[PDB]
Amino acid sequence: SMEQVAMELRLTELTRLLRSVLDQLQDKDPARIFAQPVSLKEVPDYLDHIKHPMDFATMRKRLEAQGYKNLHEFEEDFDLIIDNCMKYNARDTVFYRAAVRLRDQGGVVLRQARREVDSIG
Repeated sequence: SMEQVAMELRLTELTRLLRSVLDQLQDKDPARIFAQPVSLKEVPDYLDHIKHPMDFATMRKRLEAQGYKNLHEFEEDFDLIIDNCMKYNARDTVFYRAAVRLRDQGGVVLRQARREVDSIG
């Protein structure tokens, strides 16, 4: 149908906007602490601590499959990255500190993304 196509164009454009958002968020992690999944070879107990792991490469896979329906779903995944880190690592670690800084810097990006998603529809 013509409607299904229109819908698919919207999703494609949302995917386009979310790709730019993801790139901006990932620039706020210059140490690449959150670039890849926590290695289960190197942290073998990780899933005993963290039930829903997340990282930027995994979000990018979902993104490119057009697997985010709305900004809320994308933000859920970004919040998992931060929140998982802040639980597994202690306050006095470079990891925790990196997550705080990513959260703080990311807020600005996400604030305008929400306005753009609402605005453009």
